[PDB]
Amino acid sequence: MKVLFLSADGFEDLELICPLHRIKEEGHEVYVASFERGKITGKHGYSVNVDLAFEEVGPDEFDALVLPGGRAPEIVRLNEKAIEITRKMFEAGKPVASICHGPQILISAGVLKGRKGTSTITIRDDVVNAGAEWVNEEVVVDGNWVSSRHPGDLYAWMREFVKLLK
Amino acid sequence: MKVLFLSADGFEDLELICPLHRIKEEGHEVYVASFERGKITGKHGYSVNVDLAFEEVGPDEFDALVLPGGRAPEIVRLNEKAIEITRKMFEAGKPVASICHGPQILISAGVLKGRKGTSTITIRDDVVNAGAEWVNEEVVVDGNWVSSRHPGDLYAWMREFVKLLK
Repeated sequence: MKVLFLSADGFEDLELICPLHRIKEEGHEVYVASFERGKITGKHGYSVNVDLAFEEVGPDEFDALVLPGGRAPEIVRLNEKAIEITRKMFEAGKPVASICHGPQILISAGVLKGRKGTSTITIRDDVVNAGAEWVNEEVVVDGNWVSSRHPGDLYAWMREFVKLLK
Repeated sequence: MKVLFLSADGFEDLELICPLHRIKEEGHEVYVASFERGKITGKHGYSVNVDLAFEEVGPDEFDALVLPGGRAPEIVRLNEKAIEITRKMFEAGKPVASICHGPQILISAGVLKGRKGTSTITIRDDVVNAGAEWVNEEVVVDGNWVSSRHPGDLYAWMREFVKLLK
């Protein structure tokens, strides 16, 4: 499968890099999109190459979407193209994984009404206001949406997400 | 299986943390041992709990061994108990995974004569002097010893290693 990550500077380093490797291990292709090509740098100083700018991405091209946390979602969520990619993939029933602040992008895409999931507890109220049910669990699987809270949950997040990939 | 990590302050964060989650994902128990119980902190500022002090560890109680890199192996290799644990597990043919500077622990255990593997290139000459054949590959499998070089190799390192925990 072709697996798309949306991110920017200030990502939570582990939430992007450990899944990047986990999904490569399976033999899938992984792409990182952001505002421009180049590299981006996490909260903790790791850097990651960016394959694509948002504007080059066609939603039909990719099979699955990963939304890592950190401070990156706060600025990604303002980008109209990033939102659209997310809306289109989410509503088409493609596997979407989120962790930590990642659901801020889902909130802005307007796709959470009637859905169930989790996030970092510091944005629980925002998730609920977007129309979702929020629960405090290490991983939640609501159809195509696999959600976790924080870096301690990584093993469970990836366990359930990798099942959806074919 | 019970899988044992030996580390200390100044570990390369990804090299300890991404495998810890990968291996939990599979349903194995994972234990981190260091000089004392508490927390250790990596080069990039992530913290991990230490479950056991070296002195609590019985070699025979664990099924497999992971040796992450960073600056931790330079101090771990001085601990007689860590070296004893390493030697016994490695000589019993239990799966041992090293990356980066990890093999400094193997050097000091005295187990590398006639073996074959890789490391960070900056300690190639020390691995060779310890009696091993050094090669430059993303992952090398020499019997029970699975070795890689740096964080770019992680996906390949874990792919081959998790095979041995079957």
